[PDB]
Amino acid sequence: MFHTRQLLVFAHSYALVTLIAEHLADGALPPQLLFHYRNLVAVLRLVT
Amino acid sequence: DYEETLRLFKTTVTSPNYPELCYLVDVLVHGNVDAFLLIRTFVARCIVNMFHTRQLLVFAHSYALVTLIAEHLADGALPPQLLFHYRNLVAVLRLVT
Repeated sequence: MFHTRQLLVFAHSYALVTLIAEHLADGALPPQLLFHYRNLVAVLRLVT
Repeated sequence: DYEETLRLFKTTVTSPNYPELCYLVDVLVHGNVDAFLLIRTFVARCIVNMFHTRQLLVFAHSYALVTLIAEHLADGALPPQLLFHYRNLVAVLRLVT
């Protein structure tokens, strides 16, 4: 979906974003797509 | 100007996916030069693989490994970009002192 529609998917839920950041980080995704979810987590920590 | 190396240092150190193998190799080398030299090629392969598939430096958590990589891993088999990040780390250590 990032390559065809140009959007990061599963963003609508906290659980999918957090699980993608945590468990899809040992490979699996290209680094940029991973970094987007890690950045969403970092935004939440920043707000804290 | 060492702020790009320090941005990569920040991302590496604060990243939650930092590989567990680095702590093991850190405790297994514990500052020995000859231990690092015996593990040398393994270390370079880990650095390249984690820079390209993750996006973070490797062994940057520990002073000993950073210094050993800066000094002994400067022949080659490590691309000059990674090597210069490690050089800039030791140069920041030298600047502060």
